[PDB]
Amino acid sequence: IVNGEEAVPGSWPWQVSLQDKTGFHFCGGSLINENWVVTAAHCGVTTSDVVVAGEFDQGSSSEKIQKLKIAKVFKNSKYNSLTINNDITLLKLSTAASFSQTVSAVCLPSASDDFAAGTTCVTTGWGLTRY
Amino acid sequence: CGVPAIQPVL
Amino acid sequence: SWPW
Amino acid sequence: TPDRLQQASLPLLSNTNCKKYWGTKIKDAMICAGASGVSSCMGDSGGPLVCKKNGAWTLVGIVSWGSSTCSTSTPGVYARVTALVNWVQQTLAAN
Repeated sequence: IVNGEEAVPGSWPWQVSLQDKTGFHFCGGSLINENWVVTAAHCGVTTSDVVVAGEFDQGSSSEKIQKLKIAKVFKNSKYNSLTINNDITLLKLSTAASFSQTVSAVCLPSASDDFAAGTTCVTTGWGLTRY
Repeated sequence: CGVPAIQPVL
Repeated sequence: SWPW
Repeated sequence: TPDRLQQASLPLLSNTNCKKYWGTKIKDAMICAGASGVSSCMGDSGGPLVCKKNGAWTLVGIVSWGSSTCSTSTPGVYARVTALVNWVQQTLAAN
């Protein structure tokens, strides 16, 4: 995020980091229950990648994080990589997340819910802060 | 869902 | 554009 | 890249207005947000765009794509969760 600010630690408890086996953060995701993470299809997750829950500072060794293995990758069959449309994948975890003060689920909308133009929302992540 | 135990500060 |  | 988790508030756009920036690249399963002085950027992909509804944070978008320079005056594009939630629920029910 360019021109954002640091979050309060633990205040976005559904936010996960997707890391490869070298420990490199490559994408975010959101917990929707103890066993499932929603992310983007174009992130190209495999079952060798790891879901990290409960993290704030990726440079700290002292946080009580959960490193969760992925059982199966469900890429939406309507995903179109040429247009990046329908850009969603579900990850089923091999090991359930343990919910706590710092790890819990985001709500999903109904299909008919309305979010109007001009509404102020929030996005979070560990993406670049400057290009 | 959707209600953090630690409240975000925006 | 670029994937984010 | 940052070590510490970042946040930003930003407004939702209509797809019709987002098309002034991105043209025919904007499809019905996308939602635009931003152009407000902040931007999602590389490494944010897959994470949440959440809006508060009836007191609870609800997943409205999934960070998808946008400007190759993360310009803060151009909207970011997110996967539109309302268009996708029926597939989420079908997948959870079957697995």
